[PDB]
Amino acid sequence: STIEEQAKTFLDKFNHEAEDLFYQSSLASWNYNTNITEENVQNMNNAGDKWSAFLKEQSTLAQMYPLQEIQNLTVKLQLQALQQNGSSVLSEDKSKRLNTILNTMSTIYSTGKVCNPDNPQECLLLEPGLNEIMANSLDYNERLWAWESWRSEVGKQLRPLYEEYVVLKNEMARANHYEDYGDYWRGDYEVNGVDGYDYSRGQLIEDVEHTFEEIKPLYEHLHAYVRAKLMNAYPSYISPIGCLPAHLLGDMWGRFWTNLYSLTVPFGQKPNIDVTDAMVDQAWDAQRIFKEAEKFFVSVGLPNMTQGFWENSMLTDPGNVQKAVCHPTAWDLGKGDFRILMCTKVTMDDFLTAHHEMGHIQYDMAYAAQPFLLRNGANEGFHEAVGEIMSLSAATPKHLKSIGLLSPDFQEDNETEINFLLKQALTIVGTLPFTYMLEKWRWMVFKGEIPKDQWMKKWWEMKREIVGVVEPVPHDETYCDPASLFHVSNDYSFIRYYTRTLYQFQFQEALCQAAKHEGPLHKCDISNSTEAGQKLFNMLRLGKSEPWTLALENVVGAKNMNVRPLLNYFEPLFTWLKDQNKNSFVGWSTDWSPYAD
Amino acid sequence: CPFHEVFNATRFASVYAWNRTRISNCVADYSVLYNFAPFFAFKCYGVSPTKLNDLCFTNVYADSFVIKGNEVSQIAPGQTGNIADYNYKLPDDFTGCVIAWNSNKLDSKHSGNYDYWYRSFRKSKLKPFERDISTEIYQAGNKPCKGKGPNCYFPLQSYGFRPTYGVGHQPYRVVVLSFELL
Repeated sequence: STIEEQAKTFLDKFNHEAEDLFYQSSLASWNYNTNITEENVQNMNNAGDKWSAFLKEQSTLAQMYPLQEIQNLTVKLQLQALQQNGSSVLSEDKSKRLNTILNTMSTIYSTGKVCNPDNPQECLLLEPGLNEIMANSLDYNERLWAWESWRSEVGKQLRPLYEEYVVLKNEMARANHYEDYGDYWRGDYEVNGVDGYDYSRGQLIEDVEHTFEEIKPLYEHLHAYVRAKLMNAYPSYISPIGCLPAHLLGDMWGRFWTNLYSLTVPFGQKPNIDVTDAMVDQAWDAQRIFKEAEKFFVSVGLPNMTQGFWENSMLTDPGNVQKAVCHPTAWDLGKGDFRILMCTKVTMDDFLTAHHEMGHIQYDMAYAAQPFLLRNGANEGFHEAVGEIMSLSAATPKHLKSIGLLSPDFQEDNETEINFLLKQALTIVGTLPFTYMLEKWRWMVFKGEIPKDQWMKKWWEMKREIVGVVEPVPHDETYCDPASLFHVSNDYSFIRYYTRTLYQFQFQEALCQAAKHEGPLHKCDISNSTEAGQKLFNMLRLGKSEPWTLALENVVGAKNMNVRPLLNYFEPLFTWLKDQNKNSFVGWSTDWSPYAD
Repeated sequence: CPFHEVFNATRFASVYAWNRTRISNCVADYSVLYNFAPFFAFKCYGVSPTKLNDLCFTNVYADSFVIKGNEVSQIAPGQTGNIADYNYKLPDDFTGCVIAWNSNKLDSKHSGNYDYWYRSFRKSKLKPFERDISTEIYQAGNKPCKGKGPNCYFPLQSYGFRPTYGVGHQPYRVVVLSFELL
């Protein structure tokens, strides 16, 4: 006869067809993202629709092979990825109903106008202006406006769409033998079937609470310092014992506090590291800022970049004629073709982001040997974590001294060493409470834990207790403040950022141990340490073939995600924020409210 | 003594239906192969690359086909795969050479070179120097069939060569040679 595991032969047939069709879909997606034309976008949509139909039919075929009779630790994972059968088990005008709901939420988020009472015709979307307003205005009025009015003319109309989205995704997940759509999202972290490595779906919730608990003080001290440095830019608008107004956090939602850097500077007279003014006297072109990134990756052992990467990736900017999406994107087209779509203007940020995208591409080359369905990060937050650890290793002032950007006489005073580390802690920390709170709210809402007539309540309760951010005006249930964020009104799991932060700092700590680093973690670059090359590549070679806990053990050494490397990263500046807040009341009171005055 | 040609044969056979051409007694001046192209792989197992000219044999075959770069190594004594298990098996006592060179343009198209086929599925592994031109549907399962759609599958599989692919994915022309003595 024939073993039920014959799915092997089925997966061998699927993989060749998947590799060829995905390459066509990605190549069509590539030449559009660099060369937008009507014919290019039509080709991209045609290839994507063909690829999606191919996945649908292969999932229907893979329905025939039960995972119960499969035991190979890799064939079962590919069969699971195929016959996951998500959004196709849902009824015809249900997944489609949601489909239109998803499209409507996407278009309301992308195309949504907000404008002042005085000039009702000068209206701006959160992308143009509104964004800037939150990053530049640094006002309390101009910032309280464009915040409430973003939640009112956009969040209120996103509310019914999200209320139907939650329920429709609920039956979509329950028909997939889940309990809610939060469980469907956590199913990427499911690991069962592996002796020892048995990460369940609810264990993700368990460990995010048990890591946010250790994240609390670092945050509470950072939040207290930011509050103390926001009572001299908004002197009569923030209580020294209360939370932070949500419109004073550098952006629309308070996700990242990186735009509060100018206000909250440890030492404003000491300039931060920025080699943009240094690598224009070296006349670096677009290629070289990548040529010395590849060097970095061949410093640690990661192989060279393929000849089909310099001759096929648009690293010299769109070119002022064709239209080209400029998001720094590493692209794994298919059969051995790795490119980066990145519009590189000479700038330190572009240098670090080039290192980021090359880390992404190196990871793609590493797990290219795996079967197609196992060609991805072992979970949500490994690929991005690799990218950011490459960025961190590139951004260290010691790395920019073998490279002739900084003169061979520089020495960051603890001053800029706290300046840079707080600049990083406004991005890293400040989004961990935001990410954890938002995804925890979504997780409860999906299981209905949060009654609809209480959604906003719980939202703005959590913001007061978890993030320590008070709403500037009371939001009744007509609002959908979470949906005002991109990842909420676009069906994107958001815990990937929290897990990715934990993973990236574990990766950095482990690679610095492998590199025999001696000083602080933030001063550590992995460069020239081939032993830290064959310590992450042992995980990079593993895609979804092995459980993400096993991959973490391979690279870090711990079975489950840990926050201690993140805290060890910020132990300096943790001592400094403990010293600075000796007078400031560390923490916040959830009772405080701007309107409560 | 055909070597100025067997190698530069357009439309090389595909690997499942590899083309064998016999080399009779002639001038035997195949030392000129070193001056054709920068071969990706030139592996002489039973004979030495420096001993090609002086050593003499009786009969020679020029087995030619096209594979990927991740599959050139599979053309070796042993070294299991799909190119060795089901398409082109080399005997463990192989005495000839292995000559593979890239042809990512000579044999690639931007829309797809769905012309070079390799057999991914087969009942038994190929014996050394065996050809399996037969293209009857594979069972890949146990309910005997009549057409594809169930576990039954088409034995052959295209390559999908792009004018652009990873080196190990790029097309590679391999005019292997077969020495034998009577």
